[PDB]
Amino acid sequence: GTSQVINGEMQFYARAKLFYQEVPATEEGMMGNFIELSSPDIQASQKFLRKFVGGPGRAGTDCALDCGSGIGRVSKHVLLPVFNSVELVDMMESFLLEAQNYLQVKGDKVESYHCYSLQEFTPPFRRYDVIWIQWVSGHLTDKDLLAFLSRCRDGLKENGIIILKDNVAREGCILDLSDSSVTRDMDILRSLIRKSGLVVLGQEKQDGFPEQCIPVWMFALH
Amino acid sequence: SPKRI
Ligand SMILES: Nc1ncnc2c1ncn2[C@@H]1O[C@H](CSCC[C@H](N)C(=O)O)[C@@H](O)[C@H]1O
Repeated sequence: GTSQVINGEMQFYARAKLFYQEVPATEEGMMGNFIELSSPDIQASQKFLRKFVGGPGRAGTDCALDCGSGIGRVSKHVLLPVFNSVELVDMMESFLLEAQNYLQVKGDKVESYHCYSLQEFTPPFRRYDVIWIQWVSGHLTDKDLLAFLSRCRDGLKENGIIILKDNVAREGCILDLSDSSVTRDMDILRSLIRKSGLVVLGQEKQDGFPEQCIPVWMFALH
Repeated sequence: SPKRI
């Protein structure tokens, strides 16, 4: 009867899968209605990342994890130019298959394609200098995000960091029924980061986006 | 992705 459809958590995840089943495995697909914002997104990510990697006490540059990778847009444009290797994790086999083509030029530097939902994924223990989490945290419930962030801490090499990049609402938590995601406000997101046992090393707001867009923020965590 | 809102 209605016992599954009324399980909000179950439907939240199921509806997100149904959405991504129809998203093309292309940069435009990854960017939703905003392909023109890929360029300022990347530039901001490049500027932020470089402040937290390299040299004394700062993260290493050997291996990164691209969480909610999709086809690997962040891996191609942000991570692979900095790290000696990368791994991807995404729930969609479709995107991870296409990633092998999208990332072919550096295909030998992509050590694993992990097909998991993040709420069911344990980042390999102490494997990564950076764990990058972009435009996927809003697809986890608060309890699942909290637990995933805690697991991510255990995925870090010495001096490693997590970089979280996502939309941040003015107030509350706002559900988007179309893609089955939530936008969290700053207070809620920062609370979940704190409750996970992480501390914020730095933060920066995304510049160059339209005034009509939800604000986007980057956080460096450890 | 980005969003409007
Ligand atoms: N619960 C979940 N676990 C793992 N991946 C998920 C997920 N919910 C959504 N995703 C993935 O999150 C991605 C969102 S689109 C953004 C892709 C990439 N971060 C980029 O910045 O270009 C999709 O690839 C989708 O399949």
